[PDB]
Amino acid sequence: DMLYEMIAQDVITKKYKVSDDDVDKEVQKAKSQYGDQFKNVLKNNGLKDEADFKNQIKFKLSMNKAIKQSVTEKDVKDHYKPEIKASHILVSDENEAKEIKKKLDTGASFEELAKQESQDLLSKEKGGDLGYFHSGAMTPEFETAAYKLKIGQISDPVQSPNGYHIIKLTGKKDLKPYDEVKNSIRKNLEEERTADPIFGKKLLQSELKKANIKIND
Amino acid sequence: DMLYEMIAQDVITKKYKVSDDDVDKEVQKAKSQYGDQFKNVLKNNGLKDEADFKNQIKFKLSMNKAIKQSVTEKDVKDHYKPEIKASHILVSDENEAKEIKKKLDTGASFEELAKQESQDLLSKEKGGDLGYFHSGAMTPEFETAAYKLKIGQISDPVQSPNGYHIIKLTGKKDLKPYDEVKNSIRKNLEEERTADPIFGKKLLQSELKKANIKIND
Repeated sequence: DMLYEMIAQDVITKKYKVSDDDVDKEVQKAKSQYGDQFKNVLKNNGLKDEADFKNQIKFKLSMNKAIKQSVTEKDVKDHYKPEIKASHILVSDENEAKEIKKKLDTGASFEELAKQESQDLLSKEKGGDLGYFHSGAMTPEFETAAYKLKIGQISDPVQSPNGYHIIKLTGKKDLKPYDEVKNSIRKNLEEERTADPIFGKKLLQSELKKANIKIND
Repeated sequence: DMLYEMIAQDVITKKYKVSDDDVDKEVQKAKSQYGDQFKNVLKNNGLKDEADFKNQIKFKLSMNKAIKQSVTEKDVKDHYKPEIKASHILVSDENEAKEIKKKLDTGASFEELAKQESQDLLSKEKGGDLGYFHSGAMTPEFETAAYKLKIGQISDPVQSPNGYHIIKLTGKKDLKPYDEVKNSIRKNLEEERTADPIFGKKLLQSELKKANIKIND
């Protein structure tokens, strides 16, 4: 509860050091941002006092540094892939995915079957079109299958945490040399991991485990 | 290592609160005690700087408060017993303890057998005499057996972490009413638990366990 926080924050703040100057600068950016409302927003955010806020900022900055250091050169190389465009149909039942594949193999419209049967509300009204996306945008299971396809090829059912996908590859962009794009791949992985609560929390559990400490969620 | 310390100290210092005024007073008592040598003794003690020392004093005072609160009214009542005097012979082999008992039952001298066979160097040259002691002075196994004896009675072999004891009760003091001596029993348990590293460390492991945290020694 309040103890887990202290400990979890102590492990991160001790390993990923940030200067009090950097912490105080982030604190001042919040004071000028709200002014005389600082106490209210601080109260409304459920913070004891300014000391609690500072400790929460120290944690955020240390966590940000930890997420930035979590990106290895191997991680950057593992995301060096061409941007691809694909369509998909998502269903929860594996037999339903096999029956969808059977219909597409006969010539049935991929777009119309996606509009009727896909469970993916973000793409079903576009006939299953996901548009162009980079490596790391979709689930690893989906990505692994999509990059194995040839343009126009339809996958067999692909299991992912979201259900079963029938995937059609529809586009592949030219890829610039690694040295030309590696800085941008690293920036993208840094941002995606920082904006992902699931990653930042799995990183905390692993960090406590590396320190030989077992706690409850 | 250095992380276990931080965490172990954070759990105790958070639960058993001590004022910064009390901590600073203990720090100043050390400064006037050594004067210009403070840095050297601090360096010789293996302390980073004065901040490290203060955190170690904060821990000591919080631990002292935790040990003082570990003494319950039940603990005081469990130590309300007359001071007793006993002699003993300590041997490591249970058959040797049975053979010693057989000899004493025939009339053999307890004092001479203790001088020859006892492994307890603190009492063997006194013929096994431990003098008068209060509840909590000896191991619970030894104490439990000693208080069951009648004056002059010899025990069968009593197993303790030290080996096997043959115990003879030789004295028992009058006991004042509980209300008259309970303050002194509490003071004695506070002091014995504070001067005992084994207790202070078993108290830390239990405190981490109450907080649902598993760490390695």
